[PDB]
Amino acid sequence: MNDNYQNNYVVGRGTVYFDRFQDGTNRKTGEMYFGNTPEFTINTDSETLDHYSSDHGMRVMDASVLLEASQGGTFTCDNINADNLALWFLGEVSNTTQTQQTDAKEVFNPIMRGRYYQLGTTDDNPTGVRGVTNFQMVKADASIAISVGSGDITSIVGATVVNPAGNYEIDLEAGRIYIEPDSTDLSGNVQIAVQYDVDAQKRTLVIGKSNMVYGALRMISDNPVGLNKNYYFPKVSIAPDGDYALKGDDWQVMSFTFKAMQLNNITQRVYID
Amino acid sequence: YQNNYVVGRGTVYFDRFQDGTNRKTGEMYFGNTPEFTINTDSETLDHYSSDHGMRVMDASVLLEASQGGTFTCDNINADNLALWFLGEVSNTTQTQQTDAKEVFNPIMRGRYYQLGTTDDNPTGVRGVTNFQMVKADASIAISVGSGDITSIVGATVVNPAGNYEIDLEAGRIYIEPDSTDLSGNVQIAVQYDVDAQKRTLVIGKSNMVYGALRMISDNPVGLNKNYYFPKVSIAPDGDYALKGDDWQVMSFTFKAMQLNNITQRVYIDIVEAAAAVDPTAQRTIEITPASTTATTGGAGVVCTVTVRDGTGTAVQGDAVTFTTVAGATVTPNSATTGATGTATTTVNRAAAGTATVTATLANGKAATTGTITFS
Amino acid sequence: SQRLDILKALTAHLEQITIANGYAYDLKGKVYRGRDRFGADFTSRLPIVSILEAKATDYGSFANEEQTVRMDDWVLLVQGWVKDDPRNPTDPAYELLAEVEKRLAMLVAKDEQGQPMYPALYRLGGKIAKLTLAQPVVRPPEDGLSDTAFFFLPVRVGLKVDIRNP
Repeated sequence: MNDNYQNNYVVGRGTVYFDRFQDGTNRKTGEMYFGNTPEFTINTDSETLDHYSSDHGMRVMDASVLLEASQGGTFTCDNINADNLALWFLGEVSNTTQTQQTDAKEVFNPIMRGRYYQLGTTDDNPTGVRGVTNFQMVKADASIAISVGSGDITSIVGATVVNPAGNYEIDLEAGRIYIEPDSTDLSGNVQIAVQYDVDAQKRTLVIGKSNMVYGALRMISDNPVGLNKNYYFPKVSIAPDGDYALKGDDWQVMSFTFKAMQLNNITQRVYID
Repeated sequence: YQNNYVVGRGTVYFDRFQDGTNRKTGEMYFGNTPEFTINTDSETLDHYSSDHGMRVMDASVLLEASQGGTFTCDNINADNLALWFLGEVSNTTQTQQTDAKEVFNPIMRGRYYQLGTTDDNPTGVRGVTNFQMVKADASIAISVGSGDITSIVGATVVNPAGNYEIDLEAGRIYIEPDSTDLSGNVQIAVQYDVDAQKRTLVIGKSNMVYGALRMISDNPVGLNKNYYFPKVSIAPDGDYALKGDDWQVMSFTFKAMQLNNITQRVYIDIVEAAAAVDPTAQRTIEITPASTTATTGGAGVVCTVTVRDGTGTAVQGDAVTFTTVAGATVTPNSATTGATGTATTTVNRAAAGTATVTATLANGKAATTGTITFS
Repeated sequence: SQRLDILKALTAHLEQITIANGYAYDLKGKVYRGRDRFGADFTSRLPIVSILEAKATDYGSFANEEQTVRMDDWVLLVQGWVKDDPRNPTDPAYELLAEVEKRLAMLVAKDEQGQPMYPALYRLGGKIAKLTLAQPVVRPPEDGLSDTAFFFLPVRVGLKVDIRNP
């Protein structure tokens, strides 16, 4: 009777999409394609409020109502891009252009030989500036309340110019200056001031905030074997799971875990097409 | 219709992509490929019925099929090596220097020292001249500043006789194993001049090479089929024997990949026979010297050119133009082939040294060459 | 016949070794065949090339069961005679041998880029698959004495044979 039944054996493949909600709002914004998802799993842990009869039998159950079934899941993304990172780091993508600045000036107090210094660390450029040019540096003793007065940095009282040779190396595109450990001039209880010209670098960031991210999750199947089924979770809370390994022999992967939630008392947690 | 029993022959071409891109650069002919094999390694995912049978299979799908292959080339040229050593050809030229200076500390007798080893010339310089050398005690530190090494404090000139012999083209010093002056713990400072030379290298790197591989069929028996792999990764296979009695071969293995979701891994083109080109219009040219030596500035030598069509027949009346590398004068510079399809011209050269002659037809057919030495 | 057409084609191919074609020797009408013995009617007209077949009955490599299609390894004993130089008894034969090798190579000789140099000659027009020239032998006759120079050049012709149309 069932000896010739054709089972639908499935090899899972498909694309996952996340529609990030606007803050404090269940209003959709657009189904963001995560990219390659090696893994997409749906988990459901449940507990039943069992009730046992006291009038007969030792522990004969008479009721088993379900308290909670927490539909949810987990998935990994191997396409490392700003939006997925902003999901993982509970943050947002910031697209900016760093203000072109000529004769920008900065001080470092104290400094250590053999250490790297990032130019332009500011609340506007919290990871420093990029695309620097026309860099020059001046030495000064570390006790004085040196400052970036107007006019060239060389104008400072008690200061002295520093030549790069054997004293520092500059990664202009990165805004990184390295104080050579053998530096004769930058030895001792010394501080420095610098003057540099900053290009109009178009510059993007991910700000790791702490806001929980609700959204609509969709999985659209492209199963090479078996029939296709498309999973839609009208509302989920995306959260990072596990470890994001930034360095290793294999590909980078971000792991997300999501909880399905009832968008409204009219909708359900999941719909399979 | 007929059964196509086939004997395989054909030409292999590799269209190296630009790094990090699928942008073609051009189909490079490998040369003779004695061996070209395609191997497909497959793994199926099998499902077995757990409901009725013992281990009755009910579903089986191809999980992975690794189309690919391997081939050997017998022609050893820079490009195919750069492909084998996962690297690039570095056509460069070494800067002319005069009174270039270098210091070797320590030196051991019975050893070779290569001049000019540095990041600009990592295999050393070639074409050294005007070499002179001075020794100093190894305990002290000496510096090759401006001026001649002979002014170095505590350094003394080394006469080459019995102390060293110098390979000027290679730039290799041989510290003689029975040297008396260079015995003991010493160092040498050297001063040499460097000819300018165009200086081809192959730089070995660790970057995989992707490209489009094509095989054309020259099967002497059976229909011809042309295999095209729009994208493959070529890596070295096996061992490259630099020394032996057999001919050198580089074995390559290639793995076919999908250039894109639209294009497949391999396309086999079924070649129907085309109309042959008119052979009486084709041209072939061969040149050979009468002799490879002449006294410079003398009567020189004759080299004979033969022009033939696609039938091997000699072509009467084809225009030919000769030319030479340097300092050689060729008379007649341009000739018309005789009834026997031959032409001859005389080359002679004032300055001694080698030269080579080449002849070229209308339509630019060939740059065939023979070698001539003037002394 | 297949074999006979191939032989005639090799013959007419070598009968174009002529001074009008850019060779130092004239073999027109003098590439003989099927003669085991060449006398004064021939030797009075050197140079002469003779293409005989080897006396070995080999077995080919069959493409199928039913053993109907095969790759033969048909050996041909190309040899030639040219009047020697009594003080350089065997120098002339090397030159004729060279012309003959150079002519035969036209049938398989690819250019440096893998394309046939002489496409109409190439493989005699699909008649042959291969032409393996052996290391040639230039020697005086082992016993006996001659002012005629001998060169011996075995040629293995590879060809597809279907005995249904041999």
